Amino acid sequence: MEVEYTLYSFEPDPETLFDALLPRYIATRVYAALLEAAASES
Amino acid sequence: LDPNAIITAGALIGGGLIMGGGAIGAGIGDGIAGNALISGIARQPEAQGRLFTPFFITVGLVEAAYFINLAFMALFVFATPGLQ
Repeated sequence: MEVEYTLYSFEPDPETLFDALLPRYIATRVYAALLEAAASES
Repeated sequence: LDPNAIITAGALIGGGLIMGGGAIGAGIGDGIAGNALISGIARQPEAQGRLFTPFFITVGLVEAAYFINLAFMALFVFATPGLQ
């Protein structure tokens, strides 16, 4: 993924949350692609 | 060996001890409460108004003791109990 350019309280730490969120972000984008492809197919 | 000399020596030692202890307590407590306040403000500027209410409470509990020390300390040196 390319990078495009109050303070939130991240727990346990920002890095662990980022690492957990990235795979779920990729899965979400895959799911969105699947939904949009199904709509295009219909 | 005058007795009042010993009286004054003991009173001054005790007063110095109380003043030092009160200084330690006040300094540490004020520093810790200030650390809490600074971190809280850093996380969210809006809270600056709110945090003073609890923060100022803590100082009141702390400084009181310190200002009590001085008071009781003033008792020993200026009017030493048991002095003749």
